[PDB]
Amino acid sequence: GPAAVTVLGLGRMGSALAAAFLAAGHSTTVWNRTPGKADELAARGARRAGSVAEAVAAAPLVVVCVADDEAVHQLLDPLDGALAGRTLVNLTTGTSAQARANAAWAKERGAAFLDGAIMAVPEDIATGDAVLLYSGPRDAFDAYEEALRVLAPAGTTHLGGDAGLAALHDLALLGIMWGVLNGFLHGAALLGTAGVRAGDFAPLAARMTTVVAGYVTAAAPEVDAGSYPAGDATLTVHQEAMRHLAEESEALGVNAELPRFLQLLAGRAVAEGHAESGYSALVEQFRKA
Amino acid sequence: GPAAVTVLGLGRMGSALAAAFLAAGHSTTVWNRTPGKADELAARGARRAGSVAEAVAAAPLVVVCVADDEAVHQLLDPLDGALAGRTLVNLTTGTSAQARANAAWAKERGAAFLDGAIMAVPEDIATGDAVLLYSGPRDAFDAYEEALRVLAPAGTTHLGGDAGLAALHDLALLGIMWGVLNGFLHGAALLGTAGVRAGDFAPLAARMTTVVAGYVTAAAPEVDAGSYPAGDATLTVHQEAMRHLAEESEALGVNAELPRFLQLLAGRAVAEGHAESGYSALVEQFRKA
Ligand SMILES: NC(=O)c1ccc[n+]([C@@H]2O[C@H](COP(=O)([O-])OP(=O)(O)OC[C@H]3O[C@@H](n4cnc5c(N)ncnc54)[C@H](OP(=O)(O)O)[C@@H]3O)[C@@H](O)[C@H]2O)c1
Ligand SMILES: NC(=O)c1ccc[n+]([C@@H]2O[C@H](COP(=O)([O-])OP(=O)(O)OC[C@H]3O[C@@H](n4cnc5c(N)ncnc54)[C@H](OP(=O)(O)O)[C@@H]3O)[C@@H](O)[C@H]2O)c1
Repeated sequence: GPAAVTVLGLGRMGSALAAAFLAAGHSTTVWNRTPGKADELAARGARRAGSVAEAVAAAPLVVVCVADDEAVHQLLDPLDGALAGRTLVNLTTGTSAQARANAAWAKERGAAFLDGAIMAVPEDIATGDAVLLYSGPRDAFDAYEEALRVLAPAGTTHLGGDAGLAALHDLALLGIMWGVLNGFLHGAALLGTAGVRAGDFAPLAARMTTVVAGYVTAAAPEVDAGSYPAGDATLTVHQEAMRHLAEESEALGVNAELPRFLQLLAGRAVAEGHAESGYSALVEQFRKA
Repeated sequence: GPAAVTVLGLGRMGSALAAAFLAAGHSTTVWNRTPGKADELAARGARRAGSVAEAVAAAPLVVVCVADDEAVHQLLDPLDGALAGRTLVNLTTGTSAQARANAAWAKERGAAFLDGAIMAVPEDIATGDAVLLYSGPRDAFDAYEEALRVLAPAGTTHLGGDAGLAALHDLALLGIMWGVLNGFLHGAALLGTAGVRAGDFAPLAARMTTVVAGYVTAAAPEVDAGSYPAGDATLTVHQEAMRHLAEESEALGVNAELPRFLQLLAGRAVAEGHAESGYSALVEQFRKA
């Protein structure tokens, strides 16, 4: 049947995690530092643990979702041997270095450790819009995927054994989001000088975004190969259009810092001999500090 | 019946335009500065004009596709009485300023003017994959829509009456492309430090991209209303994640200039008083030089 699970942390997001486990039929034990945040869950069937030690002893799967890594260790460091044989899933926001250090710490204490990144707001937990990324030993993920997937039934993803991968993928994916939104908003500013409503630009911008998803998968093998054929446009052609975008921005009185930055990066690739390479050659500029 | 059409310029793209008109059954007159580029078009029924003047006299719809605005200028400027009653469609890459000047110039010579932006490679002309954006007086677009759509049968769009709109839309849409691709390549660099192959990141990055296409249309009403509710994250929350991405880049030895620039832009918005606004508030600083 459903695995027993413990949730440590009943903030907005921890509470949503515990509610999802309970609604899916798991025996759910909950704990929070400050009393008074567990009684609705208890009334729905959760076990209100009397202490951290009881909570951690209650289930082989311990999901932690608190403010930061300092709080995680305030809760878990005083435990003496309680973690041995258990699987710790840390959904607290942290860095890749914190996750890798936590993996070593947990291994010393006999626990399996998965670091997770929640790509969702609390209200979207257990919906098809949620994504949760996991990293750490695959055997622990496989053992508990049936339980963990109730938090993101169409979005539960194991990335690999390096515990730092979740944090890094989360940030990398947000980078794509910021790139899209900046392009939309800068474009909306540019077109706004000609009276164009952002809602008139948006369907074209959204379709472009969808099209460029295919460019992403097309570029990946070139990155891995270190070989960057021009395909449909050399970096020279890209850079010229970048220059044009900057010059139109300056002429029309909107901010040109974004296209000038794009042009800077492309120019560094051209300076290293990639005038006739495809856009994927810019990966070499991103690897260099 | 299919309108007679003239194509000026038989480079890689002009040749594809002429071929498409011919295949669709239009009487097609062609001209190129250098002879010997129209043999196959002529075998297919193209009428080879001996001069620009003869070409413009042959058909009321004149499609121009040469290297740049200087070339368009050298072809058009000697024409006076020849242009009366014609509709000039300029598919040459150029600036919004040049397009607006060309519209006014043509109108004083008795000719209608549409500026166009080809978002396609030559081999995709006359396929469902092609996109062609047009701008200029709508009466001319409507008069020749049946002819023009042969070039992009599922992707022809008239943007508005301002002749400069096509150039601006093309560049704004490319800005979105560069945003996605830089986000992907920076992410690939960052994850590369952990041994992640770009092809293993790519499915996640592409899924992200297709999801964020929906964020674009969600943001448009906020831009048009000048109202920027936080939604799922205030600018403070965005900026903190941006800083995290920069710090991970720095600590892992890859380039951090992109996340630091993202941080700069978001901080520009926060300094205007938008700490608690949503991301669409960034449009305001994109409007400011
Ligand atoms: N949209 C989101 O909310 C979202 C999305 C993705 C990830 N996350 C992550 O989820 C984690 C929790 O966020 P949240 O929204 O639930 O935050 P929250 O509503 O502020 O709750 C924070 C939780 O951390 C606990 N905590 C703080 N300091 C502690 C300590 N020293 N010892 C023990 N517990 C401590 C709090 O306990 P008390 O009740 O005793 O204060 C509470 O359970 C964060 O790392 C957050 O970044 C949140
Ligand atoms: N993928 C693409 O190719 C693509 C995509 C979108 C837009 N475009 C745009 O389409 C336009 C043409 O590109 P293309 O690929 O066809 O370039 P191309 O193969 O280099 O052909 C350039 C054409 O311009 C003509 N030309 C140049 N200077 C001239 C002048 N001073 N007087 C008369 N004719 C002149 C050339 O005539 P000669 O043969 O006599 O040299 C030739 O017909 C450009 O503005 C380009 O940016 C191209």
